[PDB]
Amino acid sequence: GSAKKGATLFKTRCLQCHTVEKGGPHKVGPNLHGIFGRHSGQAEGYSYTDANIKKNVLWDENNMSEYLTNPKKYIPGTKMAFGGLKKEKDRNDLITYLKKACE
Amino acid sequence: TTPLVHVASVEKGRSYEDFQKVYNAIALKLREDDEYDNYIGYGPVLVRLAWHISGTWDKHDNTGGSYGGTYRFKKEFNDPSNAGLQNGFKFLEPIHKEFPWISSGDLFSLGGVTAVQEMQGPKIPWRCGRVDTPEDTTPDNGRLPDADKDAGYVRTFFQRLNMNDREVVALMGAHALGKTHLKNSGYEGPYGAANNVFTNEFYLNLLNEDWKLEKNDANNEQWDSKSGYMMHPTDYSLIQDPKYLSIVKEYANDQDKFFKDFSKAFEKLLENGITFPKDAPSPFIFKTLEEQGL
Ligand code: HEM
Ligand code: HEM
Repeated sequence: GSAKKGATLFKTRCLQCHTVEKGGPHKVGPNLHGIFGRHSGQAEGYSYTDANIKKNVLWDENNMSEYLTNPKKYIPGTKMAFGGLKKEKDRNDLITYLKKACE
Repeated sequence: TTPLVHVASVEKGRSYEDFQKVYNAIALKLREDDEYDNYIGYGPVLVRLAWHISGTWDKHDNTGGSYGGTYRFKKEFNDPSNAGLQNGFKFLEPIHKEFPWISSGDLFSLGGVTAVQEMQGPKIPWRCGRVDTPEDTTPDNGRLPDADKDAGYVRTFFQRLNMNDREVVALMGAHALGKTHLKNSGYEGPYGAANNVFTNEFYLNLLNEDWKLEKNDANNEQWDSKSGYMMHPTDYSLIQDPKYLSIVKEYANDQDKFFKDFSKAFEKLLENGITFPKDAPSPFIFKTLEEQGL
């Protein structure tokens, strides 16, 4: 994908909830640092929902595209109020941007 | 003297599936032009456009409203409180060419209903039969509310729209969608975290976040949050009033009731000033793109 347009998508459709850095801001959504192996959620006092905890799913490139295409369809009852990346070109542009900021 | 009676004549040879083709045309362009207003979409602006055309109604003489759809004329097109709605107009302009049979009143109203359902909001039944009227019936400027007012101004303005306290607090929950623009209305900042997703966050971040009355770059005073949110005075006044607060706290702890109450209030809002016969069909409930496999 394109890691430079993914910076634009994340700043406009994700930064008001999530911050991929090092701390734990947890504005509305949890932090997305080190999204390689987390399955359901993380243990940092962040009150998740019993929607994503059910049936742990490794955060891979192919399944997050399913999650960012339709969030509630992929996880029924998720608190993340997001419309969805209905396109696949910008879905590859964004996931390319996330994986580079998880070191 | 007698008041004006605006009878709703359904479009000649037009069934439910025909209006469903207009809904899909609107809903698809919402998905195509995804980068508008920094990837907010035309969703929020099409809701505000639908309300402003329905907000010029006056129950005392039955003037204004969404029936005539006189937004095509330059009089109410360049109102000082209507700046920024041109984007929703030119959004529906190619659609009105695709379906030249529909009335502008029905297009303007259907656009707002389409936006709420496509933004994961409650289903809003919708009727047809709005008719286009000439220019001499275009409402004058100033029939819309002011952003810098009080809860007393809120309740007094919505009596002219014939809506009680419960319907007002419901319709305000739609303001968690979109963003205020300095170049348009004199207030800057976004309303909520989900810019284009219909949720009850308007009631949550109003009661949970910390608000301070700050000053923006237009000398206007607005209520800003510690998380980046902001509302206008006419909004923040809802919690200054005890009767509104009892409804704000109800919609904040129970989203299901806020969704059911919004539909009836928002349908009533779009149907104000329209006299339907008994031969008129039941109000339509269109299918969203997601329910149609998209
Ligand atoms: C809030 C307004 C918001 C937006 C716009 C958004 C978009 C993107 N997210 Fe997300 N997210 C939340 C908020 C928002 N997100 C919330 C709340 C959650 C938690 C929901 C829950 O069930 O607890 C949330 C979750 C995620 C996840 C899953 C993380 C996990 O399971 O531990 C991911 C991967 C995620 C990322 C994104 C991206 C990318 C967005 C937009 C480009 N959010
Ligand atoms: C007294 C009540 C209200 C007042 C004074 C008011 C005023 C305003 C103002 C000043 C803006 C800024 C527009 C811009 O900067 O472009 C705005 C935006 C908006 N309004 Fe209202 N509003 C009220 C109620 C409502 C209601 C009842 C609805 C819907 C049912 C609504 C829908 C919207 C939406 C969706 C936006 C976002 C527009 C955008 O993002 O461009 N508002 N409102």
